Amino acid sequence: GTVTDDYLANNVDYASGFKGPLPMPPSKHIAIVACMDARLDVYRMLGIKEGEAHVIRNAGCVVTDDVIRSLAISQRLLGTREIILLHHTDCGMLTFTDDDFKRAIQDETGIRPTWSPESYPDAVEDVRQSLRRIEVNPFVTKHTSLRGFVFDVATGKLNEVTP
Amino acid sequence: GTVTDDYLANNVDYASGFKGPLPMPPSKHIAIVACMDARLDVYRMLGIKEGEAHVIRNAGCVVTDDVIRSLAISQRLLGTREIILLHHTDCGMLTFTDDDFKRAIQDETGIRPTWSPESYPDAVEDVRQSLRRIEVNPFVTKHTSLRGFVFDVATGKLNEVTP
Ligand SMILES: [Cl-]
Ligand SMILES: [Mg+2]
Ligand SMILES: [Mg+2]
Ligand SMILES: [Zn+2]
Ligand SMILES: [Zn+2]
Repeated sequence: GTVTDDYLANNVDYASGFKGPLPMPPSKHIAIVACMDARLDVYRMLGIKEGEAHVIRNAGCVVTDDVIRSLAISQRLLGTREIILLHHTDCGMLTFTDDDFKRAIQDETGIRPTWSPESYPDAVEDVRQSLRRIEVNPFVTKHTSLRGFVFDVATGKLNEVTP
Repeated sequence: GTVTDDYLANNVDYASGFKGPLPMPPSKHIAIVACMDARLDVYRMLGIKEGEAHVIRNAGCVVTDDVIRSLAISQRLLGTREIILLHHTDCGMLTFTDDDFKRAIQDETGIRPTWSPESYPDAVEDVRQSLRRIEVNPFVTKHTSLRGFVFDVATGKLNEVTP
């Protein structure tokens, strides 16, 4: 028995009380960019219901090109117009540097990844940096609201960052 | 006000009942790669609790280099050893093609994106292609289980896909 097996069993119960289908476009025309961190239940954190919001998550809530791609699709094809960025306290990206992470992988595998690990030293600062990445990008321009926050993993509160 | 405003007010209530902080490493040592699709509440779909699992989401649940990066970090730094891949029915990626998407963006903005939109015609087949991407990648090699599923947006049920 794996965790996957357990989660599939959970899904049978989820399915038993499921109502659907809902429409594809987010009913609230909003996209959340968040971290993959195990301590972030994005839906409960923001009181989101099914069908309302796109949720995009990766290591460190980094505005990579994959995030730009997902946001471009979200706005242009599926009509979203708000963006929430969520970093958080005690994030894994503050605990290593890119050069160290790459060197370690190179030692084990013989090669260095071409991608940047995208670590950063300070979360508040990187929210500003991430907001700027979105502002400067010519493909994510349909939003009427772009706001960035740091989630406190000890209190559950969101604290806004000024760009 | 905006939806962001409403969602922030929702967080006040969330924060009132919060219990933390929890440890950084996923307590169930698992990573989920899923779609940003608004109809997918991944936590509830799999009966996930706070602190258990990394959840990564983009447009179309595509295994891009950002997903590879996030899995590499998840495994190497934070000890996850299982992967669940999660496509779904009525996916937005089935509704367009890459070339036409980029053509539209270029007509409107004067610029063509560097990134591939990464659309695909067949969700089940792309699960297989996604599993294959992970299996051949030299930077994500630690998992003891890698499984892919198609979430039915009409029933809430997961259907496993086999290579
Ligand atoms: Cl989520
Ligand atoms: Mg912009
Ligand atoms: Mg591999
Ligand atoms: Zn994090
Ligand atoms: Zn989708």
